[PDB]
Amino acid sequence: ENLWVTVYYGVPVWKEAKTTLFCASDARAYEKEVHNVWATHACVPTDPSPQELVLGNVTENFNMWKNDMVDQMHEDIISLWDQSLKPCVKLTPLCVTLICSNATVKNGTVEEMKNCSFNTTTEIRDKEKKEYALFYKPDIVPLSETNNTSEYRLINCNTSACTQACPKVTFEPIPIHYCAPAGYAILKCNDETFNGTGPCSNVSTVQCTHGIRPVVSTQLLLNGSLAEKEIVIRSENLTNNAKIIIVHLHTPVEIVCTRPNNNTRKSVRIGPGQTFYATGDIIGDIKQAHCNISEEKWNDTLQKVGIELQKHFPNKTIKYNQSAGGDMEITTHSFNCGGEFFYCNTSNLFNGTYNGTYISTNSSANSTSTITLQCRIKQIINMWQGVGRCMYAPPIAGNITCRSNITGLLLTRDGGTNSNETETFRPAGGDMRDNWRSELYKYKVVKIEPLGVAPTRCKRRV
Amino acid sequence: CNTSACTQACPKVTFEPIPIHYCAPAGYAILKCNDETFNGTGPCSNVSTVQCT
Amino acid sequence: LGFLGAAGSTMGAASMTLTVQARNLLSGTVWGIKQLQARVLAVERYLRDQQLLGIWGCSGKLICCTNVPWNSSWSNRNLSEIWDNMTWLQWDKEISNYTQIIYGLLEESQNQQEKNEQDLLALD
Amino acid sequence: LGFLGAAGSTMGAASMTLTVQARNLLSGTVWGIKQLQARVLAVERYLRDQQLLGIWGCSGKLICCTNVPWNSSWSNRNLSEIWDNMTWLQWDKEISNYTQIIYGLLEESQNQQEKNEQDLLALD
Amino acid sequence: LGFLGAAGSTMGAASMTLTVQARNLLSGTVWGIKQLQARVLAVERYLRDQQLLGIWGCSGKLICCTNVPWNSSWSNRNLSEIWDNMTWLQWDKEISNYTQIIYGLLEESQNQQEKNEQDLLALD
Ligand SMILES: *[C@@H]1O[C@H](CO)[C@@H](O[C@@H]2O[C@H](CO)[C@@H](O[C@@H]3O[C@H](CO)[C@@H](O)[C@H](O[C@H]4O[C@H](CO)[C@@H](O)[C@H](O)[C@@H]4O)[C@@H]3O)[C@H](O)[C@H]2NC(C)=O)[C@H](O)[C@H]1NC(C)=O
Ligand SMILES: *[C@@H]1O[C@H](CO)[C@@H](O[C@@H]2O[C@H](CO)[C@@H](O[C@@H]3O[C@H](CO)[C@@H](O)[C@H](O)[C@@H]3O)[C@H](O)[C@H]2NC(C)=O)[C@H](O)[C@H]1NC(C)=O
Repeated sequence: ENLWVTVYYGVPVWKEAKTTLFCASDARAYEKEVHNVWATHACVPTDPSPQELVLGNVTENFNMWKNDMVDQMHEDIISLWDQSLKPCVKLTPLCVTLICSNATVKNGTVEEMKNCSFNTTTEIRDKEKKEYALFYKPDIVPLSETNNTSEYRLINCNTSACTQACPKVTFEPIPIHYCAPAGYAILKCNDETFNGTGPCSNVSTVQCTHGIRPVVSTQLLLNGSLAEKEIVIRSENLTNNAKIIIVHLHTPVEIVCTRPNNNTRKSVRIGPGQTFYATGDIIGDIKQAHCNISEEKWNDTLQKVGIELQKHFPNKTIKYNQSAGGDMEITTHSFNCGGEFFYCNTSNLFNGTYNGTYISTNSSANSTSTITLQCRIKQIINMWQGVGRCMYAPPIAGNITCRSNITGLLLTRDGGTNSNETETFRPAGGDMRDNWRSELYKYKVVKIEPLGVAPTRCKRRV
Repeated sequence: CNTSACTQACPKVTFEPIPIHYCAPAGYAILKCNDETFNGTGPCSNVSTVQCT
Repeated sequence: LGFLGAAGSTMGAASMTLTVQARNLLSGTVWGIKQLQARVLAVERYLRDQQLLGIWGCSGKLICCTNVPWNSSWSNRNLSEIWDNMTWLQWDKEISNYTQIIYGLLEESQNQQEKNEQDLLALD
Repeated sequence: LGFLGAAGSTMGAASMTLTVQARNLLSGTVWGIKQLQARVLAVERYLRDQQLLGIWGCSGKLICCTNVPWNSSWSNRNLSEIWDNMTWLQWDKEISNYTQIIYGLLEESQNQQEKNEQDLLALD
Repeated sequence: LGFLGAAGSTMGAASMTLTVQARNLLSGTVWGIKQLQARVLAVERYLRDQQLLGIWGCSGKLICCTNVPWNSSWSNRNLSEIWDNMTWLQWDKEISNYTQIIYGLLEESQNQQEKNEQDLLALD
């Protein structure tokens, strides 16, 4: 009959809530220098401990498109890039005119670059000297309103002064571990069939999320994690066709890209105590950069995406098309190949249709054959807003290769047609949250509310 | 101008060696080897504690 | 059971191992002011519970009977249905509405009870 | 009465509602380092009183009788004149001079009383 | 004896004046973020001991018997040899290896003892 209220503390109770999260990184990165890189220079060393602990039974709900953790990651990456560009020279004298030789070819089919000449400051403020430096064509703009062929200028000096990235600090995607502070926790949707919303069946708790790679790409997702089961389609909505649709592959597709040209760095002094780096000469013959992808593997992968994508477009075809054109920074598969910012035309990849039946890898003329893409290269890189924008990527000598794995797609859909099944998909992208959201679909943060109340047969002794 | 751009020191700020006292924070302490024959290593014989060097 | 393994299990099971959760309010070393902000936030949040549980006379750690009776309208349940099958994690959701009056009672009752420790000691 | 409504009223009136003032050591969210400085200062200042009141054995919250007798030279007053008409706010001003000896006595008395809880427990 | 004057003297002598060391976790005002870091570190480090000693039921300040016995293999000594001649400063070095099991025992013993305060109060 008589029951008195008793207060419990240390209760297992929580709410999903907002908070800032630590960095964390593995110990091996800490052998390196200062400012090289943030994973060491701006982030706490952490063994991924305490280990994962599965919860025996939990009633839980999730939503990955409204998650604030990805917005926090966006803020961190942008504000950290702004910090990383601070200690380097901001160019500025290179707004001088460039007088560039008017080369003409019989459609050589290999981009020649433009060899330019201009004035630079010697070791005294007052005396000047002529210099030269080869520049990639897309970064060089003609100056005259008339039809002049002689004079040119850099693409910047109309928006802002670009800052050279110091070659001492690299761009490799060192993994980042996100750790919640004390009083909070991260609940991990351990379910294998989770599709981005609703309730999860199986949940675990982990102090520190494992292995997020800050790798940026527009259309294909490189070096990401792999799903445990079918090639799940994910989207915030499918009534709103403008909502970007993210595809997460089960097995990888190898991609290898390279720049055969043997460029050579040049050192151009710009005022006191700083240098401007550019391409001085090209050793050997001139050739074309690219990306190679296994052929039958991509065919099988794009049919496998079809058999899963078929269900939400039930009676209709899964037919693919190129991107819808536009800005080359949008349409092209843009990524960094270890120092050089490639921009690939993907039109060879997305061209075909599917009719609902799975097909084998045979017959094969020769399994070593590969589909090839053609890619350009820049040095003046405009990628993010509010970060001081344009950054001049320095040259890198020798030749390069960046063999990697394709593990996802970012796609977009056109409108309906004629009550007809040929509504087609297009690659697209550019909102970076979509890149990091593909890796954070598992996690969600909570705040522990460890104080609670309940009755029991116990008066106070007083 | 071969190395970097030098910076003039403002004459309003001086260079005199004003003494500095180093104080340990709360929870910490400094033990002072009060021995007169200590030679830079090994055990000390006489020790004191001081909040601020 | 660690940090949250007791969650979902019955309130009887979760009544033990409270010390494991109380011990888990430390973390981190700092880059930047964000992580320092996290540290100060955590310390203030912990002290808020510490000095609020203390006002109810519950300095005896973390299970503490009080003199306030349970108004059955809050739950309308027998002690078996509250405790034997339900879990804390959903019980907090169910009780979430009524907290203000409960906390006020738990404050005022000990506020008026403490003087009697003087009164029943001043006779000597 | 809230934060300071009990001020000016008699010490008898202000003896109650102490919990309203103890609960009022939280505030703020931060722009810049000034507000964070304020937060850390507040936390340290609170813990100063908390860990100092505890050393006198007064873990029973916030009214706590002690064995030390009152030296009448400090006030030279009867319990009616101290309590029935005066207010705490001026009483602190009146008593402001003598505090060091009082605090030393409260420290040492509990420092020597604590061992006797071992001594009258070791007989078994 | 102040901050560390009792160091080196016997453990019996150092058993007194614990209040002098407990009162010495306060210092500093700040230039730059380094000193602010020092303040926050000190506060967290103090609260770690405060909230860990409390879980063992030792809310009675800073000397606190408990129910767990001495496993003689840890020291293999009589109470005279532990106490009458040895000093705390070397005793910590000697005992430094065995701390984890001791802390686990001190946690679990109070974790299981606390419910009996309900059980021997629910009869009424
Ligand atoms: C890219 O274009 C730049 C200029 O736009 C060009 O740089 C110039 O190259 C020439 C040739 O190497 C340099 O001039 C040489 O200087 C040496 C110094 O020892 C002289 O011996 C050379 O004299 C011979 O060659 C001349 C023709 O170049 C003859 O006229 C002369 O009679 C001699 O036979 C020659 O003068 C010049 O200094 C640079 N200019 C700058 C600014 O650096 C570069 O070669 C082009 N690169 C490519 C890959 O197209
Ligand atoms: C610069 O160009 C040279 C030649 O054009 C590149 O050499 C090639 O590098 C690749 C790297 O993967 C070599 O791959 C081989 O892989 C097999 C496994 O399939 C492995 O067993 C071999 O030991 C080898 O690593 C390839 O053999 C090699 N040569 C050729 C003709 O392709 C070089 O990689 C380029 N440098 C950079 C920095 O990109």
